[PDB]
Amino acid sequence: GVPTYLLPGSGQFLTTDDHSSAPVLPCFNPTPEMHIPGQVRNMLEVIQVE
Amino acid sequence: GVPTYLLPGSGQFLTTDDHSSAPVLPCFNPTPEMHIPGQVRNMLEVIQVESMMEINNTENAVGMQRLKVDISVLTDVDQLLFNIPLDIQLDGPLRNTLVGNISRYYTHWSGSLEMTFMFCGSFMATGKLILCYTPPGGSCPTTRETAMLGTHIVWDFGLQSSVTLVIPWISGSHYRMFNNANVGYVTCFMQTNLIVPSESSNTCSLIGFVAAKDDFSLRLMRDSPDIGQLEHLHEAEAAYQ
Amino acid sequence: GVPTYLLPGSGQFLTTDDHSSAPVLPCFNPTPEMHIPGQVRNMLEVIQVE
Amino acid sequence: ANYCCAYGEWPTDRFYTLKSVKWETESTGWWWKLPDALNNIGMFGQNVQHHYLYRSGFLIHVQCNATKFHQGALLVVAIPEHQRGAHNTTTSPGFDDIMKGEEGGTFNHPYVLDDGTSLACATIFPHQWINLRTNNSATIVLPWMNAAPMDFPLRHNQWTLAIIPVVPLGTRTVSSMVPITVSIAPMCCE
Amino acid sequence: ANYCCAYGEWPTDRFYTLKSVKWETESTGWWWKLPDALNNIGMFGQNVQHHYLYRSGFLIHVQCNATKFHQGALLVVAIPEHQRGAHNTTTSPGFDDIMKGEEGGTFNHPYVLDDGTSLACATIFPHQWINLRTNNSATIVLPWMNAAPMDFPLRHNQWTLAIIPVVPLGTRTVSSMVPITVSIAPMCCE
Amino acid sequence: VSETLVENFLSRAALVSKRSFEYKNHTSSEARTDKNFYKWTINTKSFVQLRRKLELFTYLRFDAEITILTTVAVGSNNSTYMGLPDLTLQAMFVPTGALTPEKQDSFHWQSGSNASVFFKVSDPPARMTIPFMCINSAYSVFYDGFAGFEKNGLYGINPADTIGNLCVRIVNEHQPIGFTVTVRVYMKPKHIKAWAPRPPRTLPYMSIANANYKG
Amino acid sequence: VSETLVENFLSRAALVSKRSFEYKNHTSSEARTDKNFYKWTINTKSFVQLRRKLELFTYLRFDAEITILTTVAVGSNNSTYMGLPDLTLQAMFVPTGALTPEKQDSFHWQSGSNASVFFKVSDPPARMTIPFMCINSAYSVFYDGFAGFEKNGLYGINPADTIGNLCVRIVNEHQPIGFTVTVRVYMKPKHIKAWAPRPPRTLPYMSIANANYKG
Repeated sequence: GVPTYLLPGSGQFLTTDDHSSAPVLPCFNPTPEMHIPGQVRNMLEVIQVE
Repeated sequence: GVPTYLLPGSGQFLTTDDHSSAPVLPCFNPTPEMHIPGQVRNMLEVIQVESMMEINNTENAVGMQRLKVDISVLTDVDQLLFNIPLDIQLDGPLRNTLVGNISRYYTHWSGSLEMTFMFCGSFMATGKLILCYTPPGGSCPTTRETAMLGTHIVWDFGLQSSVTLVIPWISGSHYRMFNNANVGYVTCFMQTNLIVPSESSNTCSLIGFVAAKDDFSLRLMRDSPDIGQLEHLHEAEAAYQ
Repeated sequence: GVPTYLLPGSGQFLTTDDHSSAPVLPCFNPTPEMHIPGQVRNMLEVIQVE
Repeated sequence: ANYCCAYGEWPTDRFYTLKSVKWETESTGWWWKLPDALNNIGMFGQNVQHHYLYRSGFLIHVQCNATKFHQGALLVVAIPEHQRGAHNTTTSPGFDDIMKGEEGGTFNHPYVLDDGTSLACATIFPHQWINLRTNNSATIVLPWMNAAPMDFPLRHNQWTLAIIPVVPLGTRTVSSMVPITVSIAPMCCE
Repeated sequence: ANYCCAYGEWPTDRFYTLKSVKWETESTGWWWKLPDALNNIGMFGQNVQHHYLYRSGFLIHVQCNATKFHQGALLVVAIPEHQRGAHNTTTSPGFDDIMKGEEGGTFNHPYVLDDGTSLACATIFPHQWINLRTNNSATIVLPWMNAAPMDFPLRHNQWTLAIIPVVPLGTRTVSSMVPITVSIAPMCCE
Repeated sequence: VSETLVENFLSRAALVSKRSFEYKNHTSSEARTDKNFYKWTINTKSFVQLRRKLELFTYLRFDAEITILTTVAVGSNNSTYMGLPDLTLQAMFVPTGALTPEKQDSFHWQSGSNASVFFKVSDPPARMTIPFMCINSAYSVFYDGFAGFEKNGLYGINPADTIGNLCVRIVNEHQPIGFTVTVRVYMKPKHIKAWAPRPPRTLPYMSIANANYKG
Repeated sequence: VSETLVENFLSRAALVSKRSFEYKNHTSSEARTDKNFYKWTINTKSFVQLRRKLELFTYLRFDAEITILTTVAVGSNNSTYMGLPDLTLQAMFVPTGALTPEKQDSFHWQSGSNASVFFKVSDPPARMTIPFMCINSAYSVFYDGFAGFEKNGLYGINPADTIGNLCVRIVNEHQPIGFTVTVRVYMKPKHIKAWAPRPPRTLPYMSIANANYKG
């Protein structure tokens, strides 16, 4: 066994953290994505349109 | 000591996760496995085996009579023999088959089907049948010449006892699965009369099979509703007091 | 800190698991073992005696 | 002649020929449990009741004798571990109605295979089709088919050969009869 | 002549010319849903109701016929998945008021695009400007624009071509009229 | 420039649904479908903030991460404080094309095919990641089409998408003392891809199913 | 194509057994074999869903992972809520050929050979993996044979297989207040190998030991 101790702030919900979570359907294969024209990757490209 | 903190969702039972658990008997050695013929590794191999269709869709037909349609000498030409809607999840000829039974365990199905029809008349029986395929975006044909306009096969069972029809690739998920079944039909018409020798029987029967091609796909496994629903069984409580 | 979550079956006593435990007397040195004739390493050797 | 190796596995030559059965227009089907069928005949039966042990495959040949004016289709299917069931009761089938010997039994409900499954899906098992207008014989080669490496022939039937007329026999006369001959040849019998 | 490839994607030649609309000083705008507009005309419509399936792009040409004494500005914008909305009720728009066919419809509130969004920001969509003092024609090339690889032409309109006069038509006379001609050429129609 | 990416712009946890329900000895038919459980179809067009943020694009493709926060309290004070007994809750994700429970003791709660999570009140909030559940390559935020093949279909409702239905119940058989439990559901889209940006909404929304505008 | 593998098709946790039992000061002979404990022979042919799914094959070889979920509640409300005292439960896996307990205080509970797990109610559910326990190379879903050598043997019952028996009791000596505890057992087969696929069942089951059909 690995000896561990709990740091302050354990068991808290931050609503901003990015932690991997358990997949609800591990065996399900999502539909493959196709090329859809007009992809937005950054919102700065939106405001550059007059 | 390693400093750790507990993430949200710790100590929860997911019923779907795959985590290694503690062996109950670590020292026990299970019986070594031998080679048993007939191993199944993927369930797609099951649906690729042809199974008989309940072609005789008449309501009064029960049991064995549902597996064959009878062609008699008195049957008129240009008469519809059977129609097979192409929706495995739908209750019809494809329902009580391997493909339908396995597909009802999943939500989204896609692929192409293959149908085989076998004529089981006498050796000298002769005649011609028209097997027409109707695409999902169309109406089921009602007359022989209307059926002849579309994709069709003129089957002479006096020469060939078996004919194979390949249904093109179809995605049942997109084609109206509770979008709130006209997914395609296969119909047979009597092109000519049935001619038999005087010593043979006046009635002949047809047997149909259905199988899934290697391009079939199943996704989003669910609970099959055709089990007969959960009723408590006999000797259940007494088995594990 | 290492983000961790507790799996089902944590804090349970199995009576069959093999986990290292804390030595009660870490500084104590046990008596060295000598060669004693008649060592048994497997119980199959016992049943092979008539 | 065009044999069928069950599950694509190929594991003597006595070919014990059972008494021929009569295929009528109203026949439902016939079945034989393979270890039990030969348990009382020939060197196979003598060795079976001499020893407590048995291990071998099987070779099945089914032949029909009919003219070109006869019609009908047979499903010759070998069902592994065909655990039968009763029709309208909760009690298990008995020894008398399970072990029929070389005489064999008949299907009460061929539609459900006397099991509660479907006959339409029985083609998943090793099988051959006998369509009287094209062929009159079927040959199936059966592998060991047992979880254990060893078996007791007097208590467990590993295979069940079933012959079921899917399309009833027919001719001009309302009454028809066509003999069906079954020959079983155990291979490497123990 | 100076075409506009929508979203920088370049995916026959019949150029179905719809009946010209009359641009008046009080016109609010016109719109056509592209799959629906050609659903009842030409080989495109015949194939569309022959098959259950359709997949193709589009080519749009809009032209105005005006003299040098006319003034006005048009916004020729192709809106993908232009889901319209009602004005003073909670009920969804109906089939009759959504599928207008080749006749098309008119904007009730061009300021909000009949959607509740803003016309001022409609330039984010593929668009061209028709300023009568500089040009009188606009050409837009439209890609596939569908989430699925396949689509039903009779139930889903992928594109909506909208022509909205931002600056009203004007001349010395209080009444003005300038014809507007719309030509749609589906490419690789299925 | 990283803060203004689409992933950072849209991947913020939000209270998509909050619904309390009583559970006191509901042997009788009081509050059908609310006896000891609640259900919520997973739709993103519920809160106006998320509606306006998501409706800036035509097509979206994301995985929804759901965290469930549950609190228990009582205002009756029929006895001493006595603390709050630890209750175990079951949250089952019922995807489209599957049967959802209609009562707290329905056999659908033990389906074995629908993914389910069992958690206690004293435990940290339960988290699950629902994958991209759509027959198409992307969700349709706006759908210029009709669902059904008949003309009676609804405008704007894609029969695709339809992420699924989420049901939460109290596993414990009804204890002698009733209680009010409030379940808060937070959804945070992940691995977001967006296409075809659209003008922002300017008029107040009139319905959750229509693009109707007031004015 | 991975979702439709046999391992994914069959390896889904399912509520194989659920059985509550009271424990209130059972010094008397009330509810023999149900005083403070329950036993359950580990058989997979208990729920019709799992029956139909497993009976698609003739031979199976898998390891069963068991998770036990326990909840405690009371409807008497003889006093204040006062919470629920933390009880320790013992789950002992008794394999075939071993003696199973007949009472809560039987000496079999401290055998030292049967594997046992001690867990608390407030703890997460206990998990244990039962290995492939069969004298043969695979379980026999269908057995065309008789168990005993005498003709009185039962048809379809393989004297092999017989994974074992699972017994659960409350370790704590009976506290002054009685309680109702419900134990839910979830079994998830792992490392599954299947042979000789069979036609699906079409008629409703008539018994847990027979292949009898109605009709």
